[PDB]
Amino acid sequence: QQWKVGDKCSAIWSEDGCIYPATIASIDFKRETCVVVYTGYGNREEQNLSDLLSPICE
Ligand SMILES: Cn1c2c(c(=N)c3c1CCC3)CCC2
Repeated sequence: QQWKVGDKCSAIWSEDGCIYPATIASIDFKRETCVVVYTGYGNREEQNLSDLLSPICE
């Protein structure tokens, strides 16, 4: 997938290694990272772009 800022996705939370819904807050194209915000949980963390999942994965 080609992701954009604001996209809904699912990501693997670094704390528990499980998949959750999130929104892309920003993308660093040089570093190939992004920051996601976990829906309903308020927190954010960086992900590798390559690691994001379809927003249907939950
Ligand atoms: C399940 N969970 C998740 C996140 C949390 N901050 C917290 C929980 C549990 C409490 C904090 C991020 C994505 C999933």
